[PDB]
Amino acid sequence: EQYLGNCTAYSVKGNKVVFSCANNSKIMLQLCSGEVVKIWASADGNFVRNNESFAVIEEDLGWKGNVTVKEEPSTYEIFTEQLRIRVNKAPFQLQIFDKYQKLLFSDYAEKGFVNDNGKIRTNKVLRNDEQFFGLGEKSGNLNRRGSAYKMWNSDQPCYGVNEDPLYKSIPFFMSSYRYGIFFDNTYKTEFKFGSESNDYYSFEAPAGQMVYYFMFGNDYKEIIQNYIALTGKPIMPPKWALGFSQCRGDYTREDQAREIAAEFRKRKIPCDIIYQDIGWTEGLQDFDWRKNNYNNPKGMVKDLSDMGFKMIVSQDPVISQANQQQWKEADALGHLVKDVRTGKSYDMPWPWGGNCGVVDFTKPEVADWWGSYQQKPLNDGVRGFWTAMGEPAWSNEDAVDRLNMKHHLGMHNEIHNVYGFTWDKVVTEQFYKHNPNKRIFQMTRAAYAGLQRYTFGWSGDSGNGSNVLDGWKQMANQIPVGLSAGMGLIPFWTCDISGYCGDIKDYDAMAELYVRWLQFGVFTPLSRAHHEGGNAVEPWKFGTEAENISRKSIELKYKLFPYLYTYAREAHDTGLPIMRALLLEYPNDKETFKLNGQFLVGKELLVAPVVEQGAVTKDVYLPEGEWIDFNNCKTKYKGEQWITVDAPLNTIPVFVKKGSIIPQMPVMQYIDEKKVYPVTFDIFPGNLNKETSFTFYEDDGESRDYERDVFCKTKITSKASNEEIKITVGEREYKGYSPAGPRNFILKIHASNKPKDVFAGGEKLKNVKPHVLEKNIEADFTKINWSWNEAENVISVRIPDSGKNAVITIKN
Ligand SMILES: OC[C@H]1O[C@H](OC[C@H]2O[C@H](OC[C@H]3O[C@H](O)[C@H](O)[C@@H](O)[C@@H]3O)[C@H](O)[C@@H](O)[C@@H]2O)[C@H](O)[C@@H](O)[C@@H]1O
Repeated sequence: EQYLGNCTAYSVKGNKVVFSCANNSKIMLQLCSGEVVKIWASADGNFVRNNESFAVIEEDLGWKGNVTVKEEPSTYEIFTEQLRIRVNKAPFQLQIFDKYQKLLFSDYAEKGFVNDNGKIRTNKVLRNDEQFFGLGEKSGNLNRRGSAYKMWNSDQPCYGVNEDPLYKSIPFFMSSYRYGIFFDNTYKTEFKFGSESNDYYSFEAPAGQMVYYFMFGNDYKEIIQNYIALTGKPIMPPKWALGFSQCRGDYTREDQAREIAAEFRKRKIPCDIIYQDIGWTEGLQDFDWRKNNYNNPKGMVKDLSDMGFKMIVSQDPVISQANQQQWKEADALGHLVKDVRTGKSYDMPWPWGGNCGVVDFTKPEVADWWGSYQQKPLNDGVRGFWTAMGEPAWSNEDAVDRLNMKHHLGMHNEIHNVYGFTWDKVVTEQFYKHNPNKRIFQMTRAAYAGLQRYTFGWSGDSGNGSNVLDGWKQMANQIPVGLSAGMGLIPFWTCDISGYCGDIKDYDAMAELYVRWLQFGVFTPLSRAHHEGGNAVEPWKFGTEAENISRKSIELKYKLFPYLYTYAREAHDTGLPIMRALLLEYPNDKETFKLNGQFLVGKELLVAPVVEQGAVTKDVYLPEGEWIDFNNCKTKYKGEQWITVDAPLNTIPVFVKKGSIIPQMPVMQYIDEKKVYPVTFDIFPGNLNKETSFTFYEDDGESRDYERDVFCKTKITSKASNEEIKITVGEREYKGYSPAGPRNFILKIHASNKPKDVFAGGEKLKNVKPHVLEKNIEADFTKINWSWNEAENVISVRIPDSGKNAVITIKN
């Protein structure tokens, strides 16, 4: 095996510096910004790759001018505003320090880059206290330190608590030393975080180029901001995607869709999306509504739409050979992935429809061809897709025959991990082309880094297939799977609520596990119940107790829509997931590295779902601050401690941070059932002299105008001083979208005692009964008054949403 060895010279080309080392080897450092360094180590010095990055869309992160290199007798030095770089000459070693000269990131000995006949590896010093997070949608504990992980998009049904690899490959990790690494290679990469030795960690590939990006941040938020500068801002879903969604393996019929739609509405269980699974289509993959299964598909979609339901349909990436018309068409056009042994279309087995052709979404002409096929259901009013089985399915590491696949852009060993990625990109591109100024809904199984530009995600076929009742630990692991997916830029994520696997032979016995799965599930952005085949898992199937609890779980998510939607926008702007590992908000608190049983939803809410069988309590770690029970709003706790709370079956432990302001809407059966509604702001005043706020984001929820910053925002501020609370409703920040109106705001200030008076500006407001404050809340927009509820300990202040600044002063 070959190392860089001694560096004899350097050359600068603008923001790029190339160091020449032993036997034609070279290494480039490229300053994308003061914080982000592109590093390319090359065994032969040529700096070419078979394919340019599929993930990186921007390398200019604002670096100005040339890289300045200072030569010393035994080292070279490069300074940026945030970094100090030391390059040892003999032998080549790269070391990166922060501006205070603390070491962040160092090559291990002489083995910083290792080449062995095309196998490429990077070895880095591993510090005793260095922890690691990320690598996308992967199982096990949040903290990756001590374990090894592989990138090979795999199809592992009913996967275990530690199964790896899974369906997606996002080679972006973060270190507790406050940098991220994105290893910009699509082959079967492997990451070993001290799993081989305590002295070093490594990342490697069997082929391709050693190209990786070092992304410094002063915290994890900055690292993620740097990552989306490189790989793109997340697209937002249509607003209605943040409701509740329902699926089943057999959701492939008009009669059943009509039956289920009616049942949801009759039982007043809110729901926005009815999915259809893969059997909806006449064959793989013609996008024709199966004739026996749908009498009037247009009518169905419209009738469901009139009831507030949107429909999302499945697609697989293959054409069945039995689908003779489409297969022959595809094969004759050269649109199928080839077999290098024959030069002909690769002959792929598939679990349904017989052997198939794998559609080559890396071939440019395939895009418009697929686009025209997939548009058919969209012309009937379907709102998007779930793209399943793009690993491709049935192509795990041991299925070595797949390596014979030859795609337009390369061989399968290179293209496997971007097969689904390039498919998903086509789906979204073609959607944009044929459906003007509309947000796509796409939710995918297989993916690569950068997916956030095109698609959302779900965690595939989870749960226990031998006995559905034994899936508790698998359900529990969906917490860190989802948080890790979030850190890998899947902010719009869900899992199969109930799991995918296991026949439900006894609905009474399954009720507890279902209820807990849904309680967790409603705090995932794309909350979707689904199950294999004919195993019905709608929220009323588990008896009345479970139904009532599940209705309430779902109702809580709907009430929180304006809160959640504000964080959906924040995902677009900053890359931060809605579901946040506590470490993202409390990076200095090392206890957060251990937390696999709880998470933040945005910044204000801490959710700690019960995921243990028979449990009626929950252990919860509270980070810095003070924390209030969001269910009752009365019980308060000090931060930086472990507590145990009562958590019976009907209860989700949720806490609100003291100081928070939470926008909410009334219960509705689907998003926008009421196109205009009063917005309540639940305000939990912070400590004396501490100003807090929430910026309530709104936009049209459907178009791409938000990508051009067409929206409005309303900032609500709270600040307590001596026997006084000031609540400010900020002047509406108008950027080309006017909110639904006219409407009222209700400021709901949580307080121990009824105050003396409440003022709006200089003017004293009228105290009235709760009933009077509530009267004509959706019809009269001229009343400004306040009320007290002693039972709830809440001051309500009614005020029209005029769009103007208003200062509400509460005299304690
Ligand atoms: O011809 C056999 C069969 O074909 C269709 O059903 C296929 C299949 O559909 C569901 O499973 C699809 C499944 O794909 C991946 O695993 C995803 O990850 C899952 O989310 C997704 O549900 C169903 O669950 C299976 O039971 C079913 O075999 C027709 O619909 C069938 O009528 C027909 O028998």
